[PDB]
Amino acid sequence: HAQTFTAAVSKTAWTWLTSLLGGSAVIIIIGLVLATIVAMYVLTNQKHN
Amino acid sequence: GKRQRMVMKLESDKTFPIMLEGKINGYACVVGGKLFRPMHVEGKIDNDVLAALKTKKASKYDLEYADVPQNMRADTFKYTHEKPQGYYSWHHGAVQYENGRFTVPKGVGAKGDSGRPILDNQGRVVAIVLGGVNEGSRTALSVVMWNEKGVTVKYTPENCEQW
Repeated sequence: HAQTFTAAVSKTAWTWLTSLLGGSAVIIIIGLVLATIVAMYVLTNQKHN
Repeated sequence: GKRQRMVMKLESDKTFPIMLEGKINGYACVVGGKLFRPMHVEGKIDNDVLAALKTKKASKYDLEYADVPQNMRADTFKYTHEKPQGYYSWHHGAVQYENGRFTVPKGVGAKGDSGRPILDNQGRVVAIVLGGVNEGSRTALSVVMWNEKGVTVKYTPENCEQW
């Protein structure tokens, strides 16, 4: 038979790679959304000037 | 005439200059138990009590602030947020408050008069002078002020020069 790249990844290790590779992206996009909401809240609170 | 005398009587003990090898480049403000002092004015505090402290920084709002001890909180300036449009008292005379903007007539304004608070007819600080920009005949100020909610708003016109 043929040696396919990523042929023997054994689904548990797919779960470990997907956790360690996706949770970091989830945390960084919720950090960026939180930064945008904080910037809009500053511009709202400074509006009363 | 008498307005400058009232400014000198109100800002006599509470206003301390900033020294830099004998040069007066700025003025701090003692109000509400807080010591306001800008970033670009660098030097030593002439007062001995206020110099031996640690000032928390805010580079976006261009302010260093500290905690005045309890034995000096009664001898501070007053502060308020209720301001109408019209005229206010300043160290070199009068200042106009129109459309939420502070304007000063020309002739005055150099490097060194940064940090002077703006007073009213009662004796309360409404703004703190940080910078200025020359607009035609009548210059505009880049200052900070407060509001009813309690958010320090920094107003800055276009292409200002720091004093």
